[PDB]
Amino acid sequence: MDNPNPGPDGEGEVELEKDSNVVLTTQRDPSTSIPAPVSVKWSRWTSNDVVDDYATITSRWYQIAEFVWSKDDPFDKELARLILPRALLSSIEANSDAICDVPNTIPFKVHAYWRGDMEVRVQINSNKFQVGQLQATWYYSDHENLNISSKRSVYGFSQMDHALISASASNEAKLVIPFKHVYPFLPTRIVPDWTTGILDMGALNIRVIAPLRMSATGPTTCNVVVFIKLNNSEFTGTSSGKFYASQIRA
Amino acid sequence: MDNPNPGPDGEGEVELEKDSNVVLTTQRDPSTSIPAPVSVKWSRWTSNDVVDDYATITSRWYQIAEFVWSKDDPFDKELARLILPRALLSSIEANSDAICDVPNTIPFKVHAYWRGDMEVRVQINSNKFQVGQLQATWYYSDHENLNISSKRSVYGFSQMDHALISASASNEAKLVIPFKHVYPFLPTRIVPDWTTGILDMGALNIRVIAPLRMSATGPTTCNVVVFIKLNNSEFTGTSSGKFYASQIRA
Amino acid sequence: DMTVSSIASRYGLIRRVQWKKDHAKGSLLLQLDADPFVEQRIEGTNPISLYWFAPVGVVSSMFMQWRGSLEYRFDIIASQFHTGRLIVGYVPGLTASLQLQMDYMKLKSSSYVVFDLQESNSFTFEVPYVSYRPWWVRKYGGNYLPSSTDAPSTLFMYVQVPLIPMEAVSDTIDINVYVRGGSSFEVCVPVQPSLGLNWNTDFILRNDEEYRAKTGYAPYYAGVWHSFNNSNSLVFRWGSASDQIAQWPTISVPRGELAFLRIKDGKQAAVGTQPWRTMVVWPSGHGYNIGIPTYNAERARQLAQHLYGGGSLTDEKAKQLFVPANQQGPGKVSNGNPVWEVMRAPL
Repeated sequence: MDNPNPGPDGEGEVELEKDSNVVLTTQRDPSTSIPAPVSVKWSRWTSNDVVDDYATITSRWYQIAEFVWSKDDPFDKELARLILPRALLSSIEANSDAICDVPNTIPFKVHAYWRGDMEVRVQINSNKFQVGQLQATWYYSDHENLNISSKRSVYGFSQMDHALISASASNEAKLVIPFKHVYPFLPTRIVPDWTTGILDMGALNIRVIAPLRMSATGPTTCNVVVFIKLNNSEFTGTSSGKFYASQIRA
Repeated sequence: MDNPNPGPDGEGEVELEKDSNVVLTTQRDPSTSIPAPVSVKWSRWTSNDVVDDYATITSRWYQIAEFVWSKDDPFDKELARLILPRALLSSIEANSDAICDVPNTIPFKVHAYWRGDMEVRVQINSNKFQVGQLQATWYYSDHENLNISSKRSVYGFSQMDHALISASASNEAKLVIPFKHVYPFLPTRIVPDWTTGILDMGALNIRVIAPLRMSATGPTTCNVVVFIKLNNSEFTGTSSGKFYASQIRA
Repeated sequence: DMTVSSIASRYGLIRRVQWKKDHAKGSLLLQLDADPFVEQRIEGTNPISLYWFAPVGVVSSMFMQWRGSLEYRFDIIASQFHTGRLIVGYVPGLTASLQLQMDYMKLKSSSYVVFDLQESNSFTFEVPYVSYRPWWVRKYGGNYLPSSTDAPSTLFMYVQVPLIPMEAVSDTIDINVYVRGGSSFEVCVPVQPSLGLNWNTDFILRNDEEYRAKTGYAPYYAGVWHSFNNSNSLVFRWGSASDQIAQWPTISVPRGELAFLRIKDGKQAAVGTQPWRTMVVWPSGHGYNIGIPTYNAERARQLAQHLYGGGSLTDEKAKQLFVPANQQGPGKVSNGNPVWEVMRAPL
């Protein structure tokens, strides 16, 4: 079946992802990447306090990153290497804004410990005349590894669970990332231990496998949007906001 | 039945009110004061957005006030005249602390409009040798009335729904205060209207009907604790925290 | 009935707080640690100080991890004519510096409880267990200094409402505090005990690395020095003349630790108003290390918490731990250069 019928509305389907007071669309189905099974709820294990999450409020879609994709970028050059708990907060905090100001962060302010699966969209608007390729990959503990520069390479992450994005026919990388840390919970700020590496479950990272191969005088620049949903969460550990921690640098 | 049996534990019952991650007790049943019927949920009327409240977090018991009760206080002298939405926030904000810091306020920071019944405890620790009396009274719209100084009197509030507290056999005033404003919702900060009188559903006020009548050299001072539960709520209206409003003065 | 549970169910005393009417509306009574390894120092006398521990203290002194829920019985000895209100809140995530900067208001932010007392003296608060870790490793790891991780959190007992006592019952009142494993204090894995005997409280000092003043600086009494807080505090001197300050050997301490001194025999210590059995050693800037006598071991530790915490000597925080010069007393010299032993603790 192939009859093209673009009316006053150029025809084509648009799948949407609402899902909680925010609707974000994608005109092209994503290339998913599921690195692990869905995480069970270990609140009834580690902590016996206010055991809950926040539905309509922390299970939304906030923006955490956005960047540029150009012909200048050589073969393996990561556009982002963003930590995943974590840079949800660390993006907003360095936006000359506070964590307290946004609805998808506020319990991190009050509550001490967090556990939950993650959802991520790597949406880009590239043109059909751009011949490039990216790869969004996940690593459940990047900073803990010593020589991960060895792994920090397009070759290395192809070896593992990832998603693929090609400039033409742009395209989205779905990226379901459930919770798998060593300890079942994460600490939102400084704690009797975890005096650093606060709220870090691993980093995402997008490098390049094919530069934007542009014709003579073709459009140079491109762009990426990183979105994140925090579903299936649990926030036990009620603590005043003066105990909080404005996350570390990029 | 009257056999006194105070063992190593001086005997006597202690009723408790947990209720959500905080337990507060009262060794003497309260004198309740219900001014109105329970409020229905008008979220499915005024606003079609994220329709929810916050259970274990805003349905707790935070302290908003505390003060002194002495022989010097003449007949009708209000110890507090505290606004009720409102001073839950206005107490903490003037404590050189932020609203964002405490779990029982954080949705007020993000969310624009609020509706909900209120619960209040006026607990005091007075001694059995103190012969005084207070009265905690509620008024669903105090600031809206022009000559309410006329009403601002121990005589006037006895005319209406209130609770009674006597120094001896101290004693608690339960004070269930459901939502009854003119408009079914309250605005958490400045809004296209309500440019002032932000988040005000009425004020509570405790005056004196009987001073602490103390014997020669008897204990002079006393004290009151005001607690507040915000149950049966609803917080529709998601807004960034830079739109927020640090409440007005005492 | 020889169960780890059987033991962690008896209620052993651990603290005694004196509550008074003078206690302000905003005031704390104890800020003791919410973990089985909660101590109670007993006075005297030998170097290593003895400690009191609940049955839920002796175990898991044998185990590595515990993960349990605990509870505290606050026995409040009070008449029916005493009324007040106490708070108690388990706030997880209490680091070092953040243990202060803590009011009774921000405690009301975490799981907390308020108690009314007229004709009902005591009450029992069950301590919640909030961690990122399933089980919880030893706070005291013996015998190994850096192999010991702090407690997951702590509870406080503020005065929500000051006490109002009628003229025929006293205004100060004792608050005895007991501690036992709660409904589910668990215990994980047997390892080296962190607690010792009480039978023979000796330690043959190896080898023979006994800490004592450099050869020639003996005897030595507590005195003052114009170069040490402008003669406002006590420091060990080996003479009464110009700049005769006791020079002490340098103590090589690995990072993450602190050091101070407790003498072996109190019958050989320098004398002022009391035997200066405890001291701290730090460089003097005038090209050596000086022996600074302290009141007790706690005040010697707290000084090491501030000098090894990257501090100076001319800070007010340290100079309030220095012993005043009116404590110099008759100024008895020591019994030669008696043995001190170097204590160690993480910071």
